[PDB]
Amino acid sequence: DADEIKRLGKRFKKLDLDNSGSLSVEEFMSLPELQQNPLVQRVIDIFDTDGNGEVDFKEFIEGVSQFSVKGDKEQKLRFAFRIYDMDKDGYISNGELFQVLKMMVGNNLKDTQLQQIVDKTIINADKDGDGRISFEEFCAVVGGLDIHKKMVVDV
Amino acid sequence: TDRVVKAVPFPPSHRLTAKEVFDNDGKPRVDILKAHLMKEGRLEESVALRIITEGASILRQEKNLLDIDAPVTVCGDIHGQFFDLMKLFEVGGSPANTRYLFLGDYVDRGYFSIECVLYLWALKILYPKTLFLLRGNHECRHLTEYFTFKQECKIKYSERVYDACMDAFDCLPLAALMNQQFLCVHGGLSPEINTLDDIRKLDRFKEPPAYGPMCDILWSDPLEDFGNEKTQEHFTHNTVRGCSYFYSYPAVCEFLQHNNLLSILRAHEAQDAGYRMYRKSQTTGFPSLITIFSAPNYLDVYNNKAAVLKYENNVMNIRQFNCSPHPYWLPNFMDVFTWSLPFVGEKVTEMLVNVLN
Amino acid sequence: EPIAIIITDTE
Ligand SMILES: [Ca+2]
Ligand SMILES: [Ca+2]
Ligand SMILES: [Ca+2]
Ligand SMILES: [Ca+2]
Ligand SMILES: [Fe+3]
Ligand SMILES: [Zn+2]
Repeated sequence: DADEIKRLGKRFKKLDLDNSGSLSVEEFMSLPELQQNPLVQRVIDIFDTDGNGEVDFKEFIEGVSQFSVKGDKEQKLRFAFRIYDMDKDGYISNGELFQVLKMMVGNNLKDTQLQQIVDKTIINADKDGDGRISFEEFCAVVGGLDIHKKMVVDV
Repeated sequence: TDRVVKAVPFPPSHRLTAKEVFDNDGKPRVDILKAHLMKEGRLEESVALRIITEGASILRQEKNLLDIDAPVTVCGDIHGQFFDLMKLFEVGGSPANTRYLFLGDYVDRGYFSIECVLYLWALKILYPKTLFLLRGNHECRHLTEYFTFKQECKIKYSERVYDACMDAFDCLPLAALMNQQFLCVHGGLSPEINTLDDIRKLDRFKEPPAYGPMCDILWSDPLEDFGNEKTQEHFTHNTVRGCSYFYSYPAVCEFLQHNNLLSILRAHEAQDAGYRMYRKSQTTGFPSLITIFSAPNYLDVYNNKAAVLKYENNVMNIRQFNCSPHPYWLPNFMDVFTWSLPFVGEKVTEMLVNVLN
Repeated sequence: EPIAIIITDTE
């Protein structure tokens, strides 16, 4: 995108309070509509490709372009997988799946209950027996949900 | 590994094989089965199938109306509460040396119904002459499709395991005459059953019909005001269940004196104490009807005790017990991805909408 | 010959 980058540039500069050239967690948390969204810290971490804790402009572009209308099903499923794969190694481990669910559920489940349903989801979905969930195993489980359809933004 | 709640035990992924479950004499190893199932282990599917169909061939040869000797432990509803069923066997006696009679409703509501069925069917194969299983109103297609059992089988095993259970449930006997004194059934009486011969004549090998004697044995209840009637009606339509009947105290006493019986022992309604004894027969001084209910803390909310009845020459010992811990399951046996993914989808998209706006 | 009922807890 030519003018689509230029328009994103506008919103980027508006968000970059301290004009550093990068967006800090604090700077995303300045928008009040994000303050009660427990997935903001996951989305930032995913956009933050170099792991420095902030989102630079290139990171911002490439992150946002994951949510285009053109994007096919597999690409959206990839983004959803990244939500759970905290360490970015390609496999959702028991600890990761627990921690990410914990962000969303809050106090609604006890730790012991959450751990039990994490274990059972992994056992049921773990076709190759390594105790972790690969992208292939992930797609087999969530394949029929059509959530790709509800992951679109007009950029 | 990076597993967070270490104290919580992890289910085994190994599925028990045919040689692990059945010894070379054809007998199930119930101790091994009990330990594995308590850990939320699974059997190979062909092994679950073998238990189900071998139990069903034993059930199929039994009569509609069972003839059961004292002493015996009589148990009411279980409803998939496998971990309470483990305690029940401690309270009631080892099946190795105790006669048992279960009155139905093994499945639905509790999230371990297949484990209850696998265990009880395994026990029936091992003790064919001393462990007896009756049909309850849940042991059918119509209810297990609406409640949780069909879904439980789909998620834990497959639909073939479900279909085999449905065929096995069709073979369950409807009633038992215990010590030549008690008629034992899940629900109760019918306006069409005046004698024990009326039970012997039924064709039980089918899905229970929407009305008639088979329906009534599984579904009927005593009147709310049983024993204290001002409705001289023996059988009134059961508007709470939506089929079958409420039966009155005169209805029961009529059946009892006609057939020279002492009492009806039934289950089917939850009880805070785990049992309820109803108005005494005047001819005998003994309760005309007893309800037994063997699911403690029913639905994880009732906070009730469960009980079993240990009947022995001249004494009815009712033994109460409380619930035991069990593992957590999301509604409908949903996995955490299915559960969380829609919310993940909407919350990421919403974040980006607010950022771009 | 009226049979007796004894109710006890196990728990
Ligand atoms: Ca900045
Ligand atoms: Ca960065
Ligand atoms: Ca990972
Ligand atoms: Ca795996
Ligand atoms: Fe029931
Ligand atoms: Zn019932």
